[PDB]
Amino acid sequence: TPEEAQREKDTRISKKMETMGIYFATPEWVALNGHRGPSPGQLKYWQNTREIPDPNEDYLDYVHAEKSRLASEEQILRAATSIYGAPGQAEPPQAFIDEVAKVYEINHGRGPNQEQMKDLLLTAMEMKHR
Amino acid sequence: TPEEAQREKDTRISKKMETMGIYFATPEWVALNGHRGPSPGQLKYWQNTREIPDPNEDYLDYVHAEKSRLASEEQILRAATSIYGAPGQAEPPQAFIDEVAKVYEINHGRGPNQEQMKDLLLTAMEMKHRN
Repeated sequence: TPEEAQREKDTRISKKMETMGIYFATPEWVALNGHRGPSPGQLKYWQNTREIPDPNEDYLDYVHAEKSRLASEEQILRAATSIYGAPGQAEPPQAFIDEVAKVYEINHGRGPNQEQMKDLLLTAMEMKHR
Repeated sequence: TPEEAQREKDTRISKKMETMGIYFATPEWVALNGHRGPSPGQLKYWQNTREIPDPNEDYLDYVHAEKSRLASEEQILRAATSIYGAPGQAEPPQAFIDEVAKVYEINHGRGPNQEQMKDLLLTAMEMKHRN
């Protein structure tokens, strides 16, 4: 039974891809990719663009591409807690967390540079006073 | 002493500046700015770079530029809840919120475009299917 067999193989590959954080790799997408997993080109494309990669083109321009630095609210929160330097290592105010996340947004998903760090430190020094 | 008067006028300008969310405009920075608030150029520089603007430069090259659209974690959360389409204003999983925030990070602080929206919708369909 090739229909149920390949359907189940697609669901197994897709499940293994989904647990790996590869969200676009649905069972349907795996089936359209030739019942096969995503290529490094498609994977890198999704990692750097968050656009669904076309299932049957291999994206040979993305195979050797640098993983785009992308930060999670959790990483932003950790960096904000470290920069704020709160007494008792406590979470900073949400306004400072928003400022740090906006800094990450300005840097295409990267952390603050040494000039943005002076701004974040001055903001912390002004917020812990107020 | 006119110096303490100037200090108090600086501190009042600084209070009005940060009540508005303009954080860099400390009393000290206002005093270094010529005892006045930030110019539109300085304010554009800080809004677009989050770097402290030099206190007496006019940053005109940023006057004729436009304000970068940034997003807060609250705006990210609202966009994630709207895109996920949860019944009853229910928070999406933190993985989907992280996906939306990473989309925002790719766009220099902007919202998702059409193709990133289709990706986020497919991701939502898979997260509601598995959960």
